[PDB]
Amino acid sequence: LHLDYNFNLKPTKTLTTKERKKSRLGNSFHLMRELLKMMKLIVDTHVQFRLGNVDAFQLADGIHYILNHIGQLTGIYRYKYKVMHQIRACKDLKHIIYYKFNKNLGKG
Amino acid sequence: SERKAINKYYPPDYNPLEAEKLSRKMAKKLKTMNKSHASIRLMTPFSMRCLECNEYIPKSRKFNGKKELLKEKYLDSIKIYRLTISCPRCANSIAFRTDPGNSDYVMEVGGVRN
Amino acid sequence: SGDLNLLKSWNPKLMKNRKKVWETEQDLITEQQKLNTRLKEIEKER
Amino acid sequence: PQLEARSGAKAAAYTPTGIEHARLLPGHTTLKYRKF
Amino acid sequence: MSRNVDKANSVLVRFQEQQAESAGGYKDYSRYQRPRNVSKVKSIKEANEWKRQVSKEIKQKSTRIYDPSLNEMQIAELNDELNNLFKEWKRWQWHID
RNA sequence: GAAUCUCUUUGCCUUUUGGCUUAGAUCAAGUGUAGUAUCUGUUCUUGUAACAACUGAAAUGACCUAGGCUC
RNA sequence: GUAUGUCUAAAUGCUCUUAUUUACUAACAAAAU
RNA sequence: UAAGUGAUCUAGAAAG
Ligand SMILES: [Mg+2]
Repeated sequence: LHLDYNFNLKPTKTLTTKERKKSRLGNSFHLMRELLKMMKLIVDTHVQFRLGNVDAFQLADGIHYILNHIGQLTGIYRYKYKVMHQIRACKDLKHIIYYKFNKNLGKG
Repeated sequence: SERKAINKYYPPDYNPLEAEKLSRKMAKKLKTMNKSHASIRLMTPFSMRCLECNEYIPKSRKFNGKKELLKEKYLDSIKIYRLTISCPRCANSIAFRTDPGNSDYVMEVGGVRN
Repeated sequence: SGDLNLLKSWNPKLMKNRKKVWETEQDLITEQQKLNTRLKEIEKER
Repeated sequence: PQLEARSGAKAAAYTPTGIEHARLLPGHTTLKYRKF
Repeated sequence: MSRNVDKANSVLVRFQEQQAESAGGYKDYSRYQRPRNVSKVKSIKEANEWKRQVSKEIKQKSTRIYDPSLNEMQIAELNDELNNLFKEWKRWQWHID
């Protein structure tokens, strides 16, 4: 089971059944991995910003996207499905915030 | 790590075509894949007697057989197979063929149907 | 479950295989008929 | 067969594991009492 | 690719094996069939490995042929197989080095 | 009377059994359903003469303390 | 839910074939108008 | 002479 540096774990070969049995990590480890991935994503965005790659505004937007899209961006919810509540809350915030923020200004 | 795994990890340099070619090159050398009598799990439809030790293996009894392709097909473009079995008691190689003209099987120097 | 063989390709009693066989026969049979008639005609001529 | 009934249970003491069981977690530290 | 063999000979695994062979020199002489005609093997290590494999095979053959149903024909057949294996082993002990 | 051995009967003996569940379920089925995996052959691989030079290699063993000559 | 167990001394490149699969797994589930 | 305002559940992963 090889770890990407983005924390998305997945298998090298197709595992024989014994191997699979041995190597089913559970709800702890996966959760941890997810958390790490999230961290990387926020940290990655800041790194990008620091590097000339992306504007401050862009960085901010990226961060916002990450925080709202945790749900899509990376499976935490899979492993612990009360993160679903958090996701929902984030979505709600986005809905509220976006409507406040894009009043006279248009969709984008 | 989980049977429904979407994407298997590949190295950062994995020219898929090239990889395939390489595999092919190392398939003639390979032990398994370059052989006949590839394994299979099957229940026995015929319900027959093992000719050596007379062990009455009944219908639907499960075995780890060997399926092999018979080169001489039925008619033209519909294959037929030899399906090896062992008797439980004595280790005599029973087998049978699947001639699809009658929608049924044929015994092949293993046992007799009854 | 019961009869395993029913979930195998090689099993001829599987319906798909049977269908395939029928198709093969049907095509081949048709061809034979086409040729058979011709043969008959030839014989008649002779 | 080995599908088998039984004769007796057990109770043998080893070195403790030091595992953080969920139920074992603290809860109701305060014991109540009677009036007298 | 049920029953493990398929998995083993799945393309990815093969590729991995090839890579290993290329870099570091991990071969599995179990995995490939031993060649028929010796003297198409200039390296010594490879030859040694082959010899080892054949020895192992011979041992395996030996282990099974003393089974209790001695009158069965499989055992008899193996006796010839055993002989063949022995011959192969002998051949592998060629005198080039 | 005492020692022992052989047979029969009674007692003692596996005059027969180490779980539970919907008797565990079923003696039926164009199955459906989910998953997991890649293949066919055909081929590439100058002579003759004269002059200058050497007459001989390899194996292991016989001597001396890996090395040195002889057979 | 893709079972399992024993067993182990320390030729080179080449290309051509595809509108497919000798494909394998059945632990899973089983009805009519 | 007076209709027609608003109430909006959800939400996937493993093993079996
Ligand atoms: Mg279970």
